[PDB]
Amino acid sequence: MKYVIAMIRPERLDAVKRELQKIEVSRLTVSSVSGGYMEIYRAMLLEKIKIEIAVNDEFLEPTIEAIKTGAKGGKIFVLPLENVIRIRTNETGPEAI
Amino acid sequence: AMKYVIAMIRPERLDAVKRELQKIEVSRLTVSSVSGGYMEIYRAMLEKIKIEIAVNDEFLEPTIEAIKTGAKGGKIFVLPLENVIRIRTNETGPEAI
Amino acid sequence: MKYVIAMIRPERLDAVKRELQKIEVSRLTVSSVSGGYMEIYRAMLEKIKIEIAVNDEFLEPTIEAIKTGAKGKIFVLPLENVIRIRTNETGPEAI
Amino acid sequence: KCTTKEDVLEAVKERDVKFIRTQFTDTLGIIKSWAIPAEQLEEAFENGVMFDGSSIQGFTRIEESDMKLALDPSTFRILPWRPATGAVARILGDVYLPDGNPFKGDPRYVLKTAIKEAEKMGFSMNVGPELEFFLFKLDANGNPTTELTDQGGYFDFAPLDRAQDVRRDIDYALEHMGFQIEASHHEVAPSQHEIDFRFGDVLCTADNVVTFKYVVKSIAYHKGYYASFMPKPLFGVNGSGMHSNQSLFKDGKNVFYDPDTPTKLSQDAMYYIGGLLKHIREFTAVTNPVVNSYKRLVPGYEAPVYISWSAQNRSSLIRIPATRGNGTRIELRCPDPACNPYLAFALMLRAGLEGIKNKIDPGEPTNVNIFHLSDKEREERGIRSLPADLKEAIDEMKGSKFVKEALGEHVFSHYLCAKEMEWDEYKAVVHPWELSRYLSML
Amino acid sequence: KCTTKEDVLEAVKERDVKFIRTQFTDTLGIIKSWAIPAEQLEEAFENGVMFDGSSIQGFTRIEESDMKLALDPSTFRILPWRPATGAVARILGDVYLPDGNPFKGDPRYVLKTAIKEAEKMGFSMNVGPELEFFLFKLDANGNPTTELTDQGGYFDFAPLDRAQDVRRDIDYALEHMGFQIEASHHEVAPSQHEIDFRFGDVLCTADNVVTFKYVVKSIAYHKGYYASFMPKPLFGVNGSGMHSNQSLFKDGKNVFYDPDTPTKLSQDAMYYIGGLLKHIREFTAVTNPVVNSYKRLVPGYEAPVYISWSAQNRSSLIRIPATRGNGTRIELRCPDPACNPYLAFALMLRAGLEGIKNKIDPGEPTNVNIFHLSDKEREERGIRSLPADLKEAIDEMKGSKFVKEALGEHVFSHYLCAKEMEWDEYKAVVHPWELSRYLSML
Amino acid sequence: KKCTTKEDVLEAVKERDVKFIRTQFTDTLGIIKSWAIPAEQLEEAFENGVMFDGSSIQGFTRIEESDMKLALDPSTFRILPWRPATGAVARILGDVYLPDGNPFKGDPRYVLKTAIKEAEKMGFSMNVGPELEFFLFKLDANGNPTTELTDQGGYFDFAPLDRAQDVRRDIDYALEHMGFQIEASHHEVAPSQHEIDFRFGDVLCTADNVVTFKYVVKSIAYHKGYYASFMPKPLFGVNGSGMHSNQSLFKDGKNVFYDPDTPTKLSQDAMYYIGGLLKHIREFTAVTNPVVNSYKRLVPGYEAPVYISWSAQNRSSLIRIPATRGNGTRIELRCPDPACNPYLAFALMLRAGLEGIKNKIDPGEPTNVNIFHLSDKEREERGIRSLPADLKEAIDEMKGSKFVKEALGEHVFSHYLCAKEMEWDEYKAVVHPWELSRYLSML
Repeated sequence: MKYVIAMIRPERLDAVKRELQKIEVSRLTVSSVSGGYMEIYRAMLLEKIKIEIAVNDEFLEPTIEAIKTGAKGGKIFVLPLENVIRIRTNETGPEAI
Repeated sequence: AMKYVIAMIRPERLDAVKRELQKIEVSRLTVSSVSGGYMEIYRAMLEKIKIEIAVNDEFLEPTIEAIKTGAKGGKIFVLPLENVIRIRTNETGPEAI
Repeated sequence: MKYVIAMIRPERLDAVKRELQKIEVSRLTVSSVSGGYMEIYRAMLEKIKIEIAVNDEFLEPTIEAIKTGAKGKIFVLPLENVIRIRTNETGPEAI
Repeated sequence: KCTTKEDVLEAVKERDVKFIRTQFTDTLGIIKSWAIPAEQLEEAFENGVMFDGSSIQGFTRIEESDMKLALDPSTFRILPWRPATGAVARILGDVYLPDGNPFKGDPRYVLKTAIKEAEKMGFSMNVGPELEFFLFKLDANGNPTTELTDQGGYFDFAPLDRAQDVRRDIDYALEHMGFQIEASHHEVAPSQHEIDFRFGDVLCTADNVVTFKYVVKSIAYHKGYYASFMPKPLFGVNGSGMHSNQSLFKDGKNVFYDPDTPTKLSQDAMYYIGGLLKHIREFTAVTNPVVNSYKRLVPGYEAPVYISWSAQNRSSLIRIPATRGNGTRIELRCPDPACNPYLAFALMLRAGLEGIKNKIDPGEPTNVNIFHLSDKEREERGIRSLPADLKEAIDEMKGSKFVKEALGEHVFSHYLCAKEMEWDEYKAVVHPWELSRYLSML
Repeated sequence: KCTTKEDVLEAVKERDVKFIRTQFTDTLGIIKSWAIPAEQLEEAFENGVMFDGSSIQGFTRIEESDMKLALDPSTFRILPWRPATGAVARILGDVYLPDGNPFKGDPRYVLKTAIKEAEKMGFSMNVGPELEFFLFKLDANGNPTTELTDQGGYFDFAPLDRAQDVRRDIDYALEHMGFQIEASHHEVAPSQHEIDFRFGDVLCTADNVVTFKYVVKSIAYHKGYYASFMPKPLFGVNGSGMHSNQSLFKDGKNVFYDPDTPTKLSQDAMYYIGGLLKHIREFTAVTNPVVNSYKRLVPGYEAPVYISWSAQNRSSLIRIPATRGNGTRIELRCPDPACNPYLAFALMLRAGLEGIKNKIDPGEPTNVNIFHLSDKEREERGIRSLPADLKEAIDEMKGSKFVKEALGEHVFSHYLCAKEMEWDEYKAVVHPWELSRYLSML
Repeated sequence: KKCTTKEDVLEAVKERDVKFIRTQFTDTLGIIKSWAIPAEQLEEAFENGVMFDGSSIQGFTRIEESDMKLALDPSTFRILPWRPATGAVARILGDVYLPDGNPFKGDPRYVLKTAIKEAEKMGFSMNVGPELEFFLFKLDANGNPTTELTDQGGYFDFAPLDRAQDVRRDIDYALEHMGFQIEASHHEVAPSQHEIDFRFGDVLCTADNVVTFKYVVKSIAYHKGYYASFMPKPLFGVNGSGMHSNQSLFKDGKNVFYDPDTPTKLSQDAMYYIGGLLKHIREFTAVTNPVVNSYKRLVPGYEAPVYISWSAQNRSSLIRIPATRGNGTRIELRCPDPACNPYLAFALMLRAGLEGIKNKIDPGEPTNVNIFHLSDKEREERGIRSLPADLKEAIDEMKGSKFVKEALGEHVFSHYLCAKEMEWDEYKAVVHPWELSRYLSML
C-alpha cells in the first residue's frame, strides 16, 4: 500500500483532479499549506495545496503521472503505508482503500 | 511500536468522537479543518475534520473503534510512527505519547 | 529518507525556522491545526503543523533545531520517494 | 425513483433529510405547505396526516374541515438547498374526508378526475409549460420592488452583472432537482425571463409548476433578488404568460399526428382545438385569475385577446407549432402564471375532450394580424375576444354548465365567490391615475 | 434517560456542561431562572438550593420568603445552543418552605395537586398544545418591533427569504432537545406561525411550554429577529392563541372513546365538556391573563368569544376533532400564550374532573355561526359570552369558589391583586386613538 | 494548585507565559489602584519589595511620608481571565511599609487586618459572603458608558436572551474559572440589573476578591461592547444597587451564631453582635454608603432599607437573619452599596459586632412590621431610628464618633472625612436641570 501526498500550485488543484478521476482515483483530501524568486512581491513562504491519497500498488504509477500531468501544465511524496482501514465496514489494507 | 492515526469525519460528529476517545482515556489529539453525486444538487446554494492521534500499539484497535463509534452515528488511515518526542520532558518513544 | 511532522506553539514558529535555516534546512510545510491551562480563557488549543522531508543525515539536526527553536511533539515517518515535478528528480536530490 | 415508502425512508436516512414539506394548493392557486420533522415521517406513512382543510377551501363556510393527507412516496423530492441543519424535501399526496372518501375540493383531485375522463376514451395528456417571470431588485429592507435588474430584450444575453449568476443558479437549482429543462431565455420585457419545462405527463407537470414557483422565489430571495409571477407588474411592456403546450396519446402514439394528411395533423387534433375554442371564454377566470391578469390581456404585446387558431401566426390564441410526429402539440397562449395549474390543465383537457366527443370543427385558421382589423371585419369573421376584465370572466364562468360539472360544485362556487370578493374590493378603489387626470380638471 | 442525580452529574461531566439554569414561573406566568455553576451542582443535589420566594410570590406582602429548591434530576435538559465557554442545561424541582412542607404558591405545585386528585379516580391527563407566535423584525438598536417578516397567510410556504432559515432553525432546535414536533405551519396572520407538539403527560408538557418560550425567543434574537407571544400585537389581523388539546386515560385506555356510541365519544367525554363549559368564565382571567388578551377575544378572527361546544363548527369554544381511538381529544381554544400553563392546565383538569364527578351535561352542540346570530337569537339558544375585558374576567374569578379552591388561597389572592393593579393602571391611560377621535371634535 | 512561596509564583509565571503582573490595592475612599510590573522585574520585587508613591493611597492633600514599600504576598497571586496576544496577566497584593520598616496604617487592608487581629484576640474569625448587584448598560457610538438598557426584565426573569445573554454568561464563566466559586446569579428587580452571589469565605480573601471582581467584570463587559456599572442609583424610579454583607463568626471552625438549644437556634453572642452593629451603624454609614448618589438609593419604595431595625421574617430590615442554621448561620446587613471600600466597611462591621459581644449589647426586639407604612409616633414609640439622609448628614455622624475613629485610625479617619466633605461641598453648589424645570417658568 501507499499513502500519497502531493504539494501542487493551488491553480492546478482542479487540473490534477481531472486527471485523477480518469484512472478511477477519487479518494483524495485537499489542504491549504505553504512552503528567492518570490521575494520581490512581499510589499504587494508561498501558498501550495496539499493532496493526500492512499492508492494500491497497481494504481501507484497511474496516480503519480495523473498528478504530474495535471500539475506540469510542486513535489510528490511517496510514503510506505502499511495499514489502511475503512471506518464503517471493518475493512483492512487493500480492501479498505 | 506506535502509530499515527489519521481520521477524517464529517464535522457534526466531532464531539461524539471526543467522548468515545475519552472512554479508553485518549485525549492527546489534533484536529484540522479540511476540505475533502449527493452534493451536486447543492452547488447553486465538502468540509471535513481531520483528526491525528499518536497511540501506542496496545491502544491501536481500541482507538479505531472509538473513532468508529463516535463518527458512524469518513475513513481511518493508520501510519507507521517511528518516534515521538515530548518537548517539556524530552521523552522519546512510547512513554512520550 | 524521512517525513517529519512537528506541532509547535504558534508563538515560536520562526524561532524554529531560524534554527532550521542554520543547518541549511529550508523547505518546509506550514499549516494551522488545533490540538486545563486554557480553560480559564474560554470567555475571552491552536497549533502550527510543520511537515519536513529530511534525509537520514540531516535527521537529528532537524529534530534538535525544532527542539531548540520551539523550547523558548515530533513525529517521524518513513519517506519512500519524493518527485520534484519541474525537474522530475526523484529521491534524495529532489529534497 | 421513489416507488415505496421504504424507498423514501431509506433516502431520508441516507441523505440526512431532517424536514419534509407537504406541497398543495388552495382553490385560488396559492401554494400551501406544512413542515414535518423526519422523525415523524414513518408514522405519517402509516396513518396519514391530519390537517385543517380550511387551508384549501377557506374559512367562509361551516363545512367539514378535518382532513387526512395520505403521502405518495413517488412524489418525494429533495429541495435544492442544504441547510447546515440538514436536507429538506417536499412530498405530495391525496386528501380524504373522515369517512374515507376523497375530498373533491382539492384542485389536484379535480385534475385527477379529468385524467380519468380521458383514459375512459383511451387518451393521456402531456403538457409542456413555458413559464415567464421577472427578476427584480429588493429594497433596503429586503422587500420586493419592481426595480429592474437589466434593460434587456428578446433573447438578449442579459443580465451580465451579479444577476447573471442568480439566473444561472435558478436554472441549476431546477435542473438538478430533476426538472429536465429544455431551454431558458430572456423574454421581451426588461428584466423578463422564460424557462421551458419538459413536455411531460400532466399530473406530474402540475406538481412541478407548484414546486417551480417557490424554488425560484426562494433561490432569488437568498441571492438578494425577487422573482415575480405577476401577470403584468409594469405598464407599457410585455406581461408574463404561462403558454401551455399539450397533446394526447393513445397506446404510446401521439394522436395529434397523422402523416397522411396535408397538415400532418389528425382530425382529433382539430376536434380538440374545436372544443378548446368552444369553452375558453367560460374559464378565462381560471386561466387568468386576478385583476392584474386583465392588464396583460390588452392589445399591443405577446398576449392573445382574440379567440382564433393558427399554425403560422404567432399571434393566435391557439398556435400549432411546426413539430410533427411524437412531439406534435397544441399551444394555448392566454394563461398567466398566477392560475391554479391543476384547474387550468384539467379544464383544458375537458374542453378538448368534449371537442373530440362532439366532433367540434374549429372553423378556418386565422393567418392575418387580428389587431390590425376593424370590428366589422372581425365581426364578419366571427372572431370574438376574451373577457376584458375579471368581472366579465366571473360572469361568463358563473353561467357555464361545462365548467361547473368539470370542477365540481364546491370548487366552482368557492372559486367564484372569492373572485367576486376580490373584484368588489378593487372596483371601489380610487387610484392615483384618477387624481392625476381629474383633480385639477374637475 | 435522566433518572438519578448520578445520571445527571455524569452527563454534565461527559457533555461539558458548565452552567445549569433553574426554570420556574411566578404567580402571573412570568418565566424565572437563576444560573448555577456546574461546580455547585453536586452540593445543590445534596442540600437543595436556598432562594428568595419573592421571585414567585412578589414583594407586596410580609410572608415567608426563604424557600428551598430540591432539584429533580429527571427534568435536567441540555439547551439547544453551545457557547464557547461550555454547554448549558435547564433543570426544575420542587419548592419547600424551611419548615419542610411544600410551598403551595408555586404554580407547578398547583398542577401536581390536580394531577394527584385526578389519580384518585384513576385518571391521567395528556396535553398536545398548539402555540402560535409572530416572527417580527428587530430595529437598528436590536430591539423588538412589530415589523413584518412576510405577508403570507394560512398554511402558506412563507417566508422564503432569510427568515425561512430562522423558522427552520427554531423547529430544528426544539425537535433536537426532545420536543417531538408533530407539525408547524404558517398561520392566518402575516408573519404568524404555529408549532404543534406531540401529546405527553401534562406535567412534562407544562414544563416544556415554559422551556419553549425562552428557547424560541433566544434562537430568534440570535438570528436577528424577534419571536413574540403577544395575544394581539397587531390590530386587524389574527391574534395568537394556545389551543390546548387534552385526553384523559384510565387502565391504559382513552376515557373519551366509546366504539359503541353514534359519535364514538364516551359519556365521560360529554361530562368533561360540561365541566369546562360550567367554569370557563370563572378562569378566563387565568387563560387570558393580560389587558391585550381581550383585544384578541373580539369577534372577526380565529378567537372564540362565545361559550359552546361542537364537533362540526371549527370555531366553537370547545371543539372535538374527528380523531377517535387512543387519540380522542378535546380542544379548548380560548387560551393565549401569555397564560401560566401550570395554572391553565390544572384548572382545565379540575373543571373536567368536576364535570365527570357531578355528571355535568354539556347540553347541545352549536353547529352554526354564532357571530351571524342576533343578540336575542343567541339568548334564545342560551349562549353566553366570554368576559369582554380583563376587569370583567377579574370580577368573574374573584367570586368563584371553584377557582379559589383549585389554586389555593395564596395563589388566588396574589393573582387577583396583581391583575387588579394592572387594570387600574391601564384604565387611566389616554390613548392616541382618543386624540384622533376627539381633539378636533370637542 | 495553591501558591504559597515566591518560587511557586515564579514557577507559575514561567509555565503559563505570564508577561505582566498587576498590583491591586485601594485608596482611602475605595478607588481601585494598581500598577504594572513586567514579569522580568518580578523576582527582584519578591526580594527587595517595591517602592511606590503613597500619595496613591493617601492623596496629595498633605505633606506626609510618601515613599512606601510594597512587600508582595505570594499567596495572593492569581491569573486574570483574559489571554492577550502578548501573554497571560495576573494580579498580586501586598503589605505597605513605611521607610523605617513599620507598616503603613493608612492602607485600608491593614485596617481590616487590625480588626482581624482583634477578633483573633477574642478567639474568633469572620466570614463574609457579599452580594454584588450591578447594571449592564450599552455603550454609545463612541464607546462611552451610558444608562441605555440592555433588557427590561425584572426579578429572576430569564433575561436577557439576545447578545447580552452571552456577555452575562461570559462574566459568570470568567469569575468561576478565575477561582471565585460563585454560588448563584440572577436578574435583579430593575431593568438590566443583575446580582452575583459570592461564596462565604475568609474575610481578608473576600475583601481582596470584591476589588478584583469590580475590574474583571468591567473589562469583560467593555471588551464585549457593554458597560457594567456599580453606581448605587444610576436611574431614578427603579431599584438601586446594594452590597448586602452576610457574615458570621467562627471559633476554630464552629459557627458562633448557632446554638441548637435555643428556640430560634441563634446564640446569645449572635444577638450581642447584632446589638453592636445596630449601635454604631449610623456612625459609619458614610463608609458603607460613601457617595452623594448612595443616598438617592437610601430612599423608600425599593430594596434599599432606610430604618435601623433587625428581623428574621421581614426580608426588608436593615439586618436580616436568614433561615439557615448549623454551619451556615449568618446575619445579613443590607444598607451597603457597591461603591464602598470593602476593607474599611467589613472592618467596621467586625469591630462593631465584637464590641456588642464584649459589652453584651442587647439588640432589642425585632421589627416584623413594614416600617414604611408606620407613622412617626409609632416609629418614635418603637424607637425606630433612620439612617443618615444624605452624605453631609452621614459625615457629621462619623465626625463625632470615637468608635469609628479608633477602628479606622486617625490617618484614615481624617483623610476620609476631609475628602468626603470636599465632595459634598462640590455637590451642594450645583444648579441642577431639575431646578430649572421646576422654577424657571414659575419664578
